[PDB]
Amino acid sequence: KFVEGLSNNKYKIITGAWAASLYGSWVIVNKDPIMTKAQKIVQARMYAQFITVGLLLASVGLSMYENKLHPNKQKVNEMRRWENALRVAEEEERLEKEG
Amino acid sequence: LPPNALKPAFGPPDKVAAQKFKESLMATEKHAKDTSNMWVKISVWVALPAIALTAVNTYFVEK
Repeated sequence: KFVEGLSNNKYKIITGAWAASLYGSWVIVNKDPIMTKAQKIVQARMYAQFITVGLLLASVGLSMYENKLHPNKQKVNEMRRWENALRVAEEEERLEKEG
Repeated sequence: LPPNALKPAFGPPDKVAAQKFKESLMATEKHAKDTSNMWVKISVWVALPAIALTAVNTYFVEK
């Protein structure tokens, strides 16, 4: 139901989730200060991209959760585009024959 | 021979920002030991059970 509705927002949610994981892990790594700021940045970033690559293999898991919905896309709405581009040539051909 | 060459150039040595320098000098040691402990813990509990699962995935595709 919801699955493709935010699975074409797929690579726009995971970069936001990366930014969320780094800028959220930043306060948890910065609340206990004795390291210099660079070590806090590299450890928060080290956690955050483990999160984004785990979420990205969950991304391919969703990708084949989701297209047992309708098989063989990358063409079955080039079907859509070409089918109504076709008979929108039809809508012009008629009333230039009869207009 | 200048007259004023032998007077001290700094005056009083500060005693709390030397102690605070030395406690940070000896506290980043203890925190670095604990940080190294938990990071070898992470690097062997997570990183080698990652190469251990992807080498068996890539041997199949290298075949």
